[PDB]
Amino acid sequence: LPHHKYSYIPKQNKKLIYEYLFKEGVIVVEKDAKIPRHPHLNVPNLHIMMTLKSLKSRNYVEEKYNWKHQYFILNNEGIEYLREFLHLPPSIFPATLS
Amino acid sequence: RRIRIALTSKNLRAIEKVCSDIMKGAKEKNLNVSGPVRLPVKTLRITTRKSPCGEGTNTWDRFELRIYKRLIDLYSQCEVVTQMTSINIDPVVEVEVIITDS
Amino acid sequence: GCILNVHPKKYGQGSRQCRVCSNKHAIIRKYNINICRQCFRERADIIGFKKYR
Amino acid sequence: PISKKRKFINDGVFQAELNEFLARILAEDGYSGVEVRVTPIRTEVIIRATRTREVLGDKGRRIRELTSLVQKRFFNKSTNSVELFAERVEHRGLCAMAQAESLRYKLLKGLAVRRACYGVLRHIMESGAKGCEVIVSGKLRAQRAKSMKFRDGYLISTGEPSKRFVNTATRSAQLKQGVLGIKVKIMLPTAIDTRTGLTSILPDNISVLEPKT
Amino acid sequence: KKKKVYKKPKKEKHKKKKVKLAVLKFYKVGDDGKVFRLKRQCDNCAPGTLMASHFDRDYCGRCHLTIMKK
RNA sequence: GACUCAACACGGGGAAACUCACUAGUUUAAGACAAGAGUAGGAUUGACAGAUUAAUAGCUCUUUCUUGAUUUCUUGGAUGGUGAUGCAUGGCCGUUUUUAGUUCGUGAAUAUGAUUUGUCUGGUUAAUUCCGAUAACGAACGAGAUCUUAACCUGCUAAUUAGCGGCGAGUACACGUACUUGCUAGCUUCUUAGAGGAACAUUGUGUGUCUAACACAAGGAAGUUUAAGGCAACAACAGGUCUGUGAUGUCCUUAGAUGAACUAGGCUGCACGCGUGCUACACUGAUAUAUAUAACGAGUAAAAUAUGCUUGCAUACUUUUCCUCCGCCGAAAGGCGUAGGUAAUCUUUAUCAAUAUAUAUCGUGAUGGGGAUAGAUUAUUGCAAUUAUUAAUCUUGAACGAGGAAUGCCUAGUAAGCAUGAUUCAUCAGAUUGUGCUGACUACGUCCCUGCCCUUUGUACACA
Ligand SMILES: [Mg+2]
Ligand SMILES: [Mg+2]
Ligand SMILES: [Mg+2]
Ligand SMILES: [Mg+2]
Ligand SMILES: [Mg+2]
Ligand SMILES: [Mg+2]
Ligand SMILES: [Mg+2]
Ligand SMILES: [Mg+2]
Ligand SMILES: [Mg+2]
Ligand SMILES: [Mg+2]
Ligand SMILES: [Mg+2]
Ligand SMILES: [Mg+2]
Ligand SMILES: [Mg+2]
Ligand SMILES: [Mg+2]
Ligand SMILES: [Mg+2]
Ligand SMILES: [Zn+2]
Repeated sequence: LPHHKYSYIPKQNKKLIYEYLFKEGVIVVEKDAKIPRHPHLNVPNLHIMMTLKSLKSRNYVEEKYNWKHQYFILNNEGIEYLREFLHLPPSIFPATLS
Repeated sequence: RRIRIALTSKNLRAIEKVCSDIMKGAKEKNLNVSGPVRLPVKTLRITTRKSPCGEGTNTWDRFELRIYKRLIDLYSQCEVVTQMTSINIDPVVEVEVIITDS
Repeated sequence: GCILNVHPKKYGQGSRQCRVCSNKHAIIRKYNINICRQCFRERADIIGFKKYR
Repeated sequence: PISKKRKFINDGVFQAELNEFLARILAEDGYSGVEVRVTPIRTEVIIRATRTREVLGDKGRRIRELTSLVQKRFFNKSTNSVELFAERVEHRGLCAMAQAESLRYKLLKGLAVRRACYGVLRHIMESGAKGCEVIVSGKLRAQRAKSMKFRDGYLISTGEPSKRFVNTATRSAQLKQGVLGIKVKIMLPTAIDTRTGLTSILPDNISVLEPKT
Repeated sequence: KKKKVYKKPKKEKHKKKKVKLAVLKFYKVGDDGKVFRLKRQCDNCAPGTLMASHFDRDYCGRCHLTIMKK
């Protein structure tokens, strides 16, 4: 713990967010950067906002916004990218696909 | 065993019909049933302005949300009344069962 | 250090906002609605309020 | 343990927000309403639309995602207590929301306004509808905005009957050069249950019966 | 409303001066008298967290523990 | 921003910070993605001490440790904006207009046409509401009907978190009355709330074409559709709003930002002009004591109270945060300790107010009328009260003696007088929006002024 600047996402935070998104299928993000943490996830809310923003620009999620929330959904390329990134066997599927 | 049935709802038809059905259904079993108690009706009021902007004559509108409540007592078992209560009620009425032994 | 968002904001107009717009003006606080007046006049029917007289 | 007033307000707000979310998600599927049955055991949502097939998805894949999103937004504490069901509208020629969405979808493809309006008129009227009205407002061709009205049959405006026997919706379409508003009004074929629910007819009629002979 | 008036040039940002292979100045080893630490080691940080040899004190860059020279 | 009605206690606009859009400064990246560069022999991140800064922003400098590919530099490309445009638009609202208006089929005027008639001389109504006359005969929206609240019911259905009554034990009086208290036949007057009923101009008398209707009397809870509201046709305005909006087109701007924040200031500054109001000019009063008497309401992720340690940490989310009875302290404001209540159950309402009523003092005197402007001390909200947040005590004691030319609202439980609950709200109502209490005078009309409408008429007007 050397106390870097706020919004300097470590590798572990990104790994946790990717794991959650792959296991679960979807994610709700709550656009507000002043919240300390996510309901299901012990990470600064700004980090989740930044990562999910980055995924949408590359066409790995689809999102659409109702008043005060984000509602992201994963593509098929999202699944493939997350297998390649996280090194999971070619059998695992997200929970929505069952 | 001094069981009390309590009903609340926004709709007058709905809760009146549910009360009638419960009252008639419990009387097919020959049970001492206390007639429904209609508590005072309570109204929620908001008085807001029209006109998103601020010009023109100043007009208002008055909004109302009123709540009804019924109340039924009877001597029976817990399982009997909890079966009789639940027959997939019109889900706009709330039903809750309490034991008033004291 | 950082001086970002460090002013105390526990009370006052700067603390709460609209549940829908995020605006900070003419908020309904009665019964904890927490919607400004315009959105409420748009949504009052489905919320449960009626016009009788 | 909050009081009754706050409980009812909470139900109203939750209803409104869920409805708006679902109307945004299922735009291209003829979305028409939502019904919620909140038991403390489980809560069940019942969606109403025209195209149930493409709402459901491939072996129900889309509806599972909808359930997961609705749960993570509104029932965060638990894990599996919410499920959804899709139903199809019986008579889509009298659902104003469906007709307004259809007109929007038509107008987004560049088709002419007048043909679309006469088409929707002819479609509504053949379902037995007693009257209908369609209005389109904005920059139609020129740079100065205009309104166009299209009517058929019989329609009421004032009183309490006009709120029972008429069905209304509004939608907007973003064209390249502005926004257009769409406004549909359908009078139902003498079909309206009452506040003391029973099939009514009309507060304006005094038929006199014929003596038996 | 008006365009600014700039009479004073910009405040400059902070760059970090660079030293090539500074670690080879921290340990040096002879043939006799093997490896000898040239800076000193911390107290509550995992071993190898060295601290600055300042003009009058020693400073740990990771926990900011200051020990005054005297 | 808005400038006749239809701007000027309006933008729910009562701004100490925030809000905030304005003034003076200082930080931040929370600059997607793509391409090139740079680089593990280190891209970049953070910071003690001294200086330096309003500042405990390592902001920057000296000094020299930490960090590990998250970032950094270049060109594109997105994103945000209470920035411009309501004369580019959506939606919503105001106004014409709460008036009584608007259209269609067939026939006729045609024997060119724009277009007429139907939709009217007259009587009648709140009403193109009806009767009736008739080159027209029939239809539709608007009006009416419908909906909500109020007024009647000793008849129906009900008894809790409502009452009354029944049975005992007392405390005092008169030979039953008032109050306290333990318990619990029956009933629905009082309280609550569901279903029904009741008025139709009924009956009598008059006016009218004896049609459509109007007036008076009797009965009746009620006889101006019984009272008040909500809804609101066809057609319009360059009416207002992009400063309500992840409604939006175009134009600007985008690292020395017009993005997002942090510190201080301003929106409240005062020779003057205008609109809405509060308090008064006294005796039908002021002050002081005492008696009696309402209705609609509201109410429960953070900081805060307690061991080991040198103003900080780890700890129960075990108490507390909203209305607050009661007890004690204090002239008062208020403070301390402890109940009940997520509420027909407690605060608190067989009563939470003030006009009223009774008795005394003052005595026509800018006076014991009036209470502006100033001095001093004390409390509470808040991180912070100075340009004085609000409240408490003593002191000071201005204009004003009924208001010129002008001009507003109003017909019955109404005007006026009198207080109160909610909205905003950490703290602040002389403002809105509801509620009740005391309760008049004058008319029962007209077309004179003002406005709106219809017919005939003139027109060189049609942005009228
Ligand atoms: Mg329009
Ligand atoms: Mg009407
Ligand atoms: Mg103020
Ligand atoms: Mg904006
Ligand atoms: Mg305009
Ligand atoms: Mg407009
Ligand atoms: Mg004519
Ligand atoms: Mg009674
Ligand atoms: Mg806007
Ligand atoms: Mg500021
Ligand atoms: Mg001002
Ligand atoms: Mg005096
Ligand atoms: Mg005085
Ligand atoms: Mg105000
Ligand atoms: Mg006149
Ligand atoms: Zn809003």
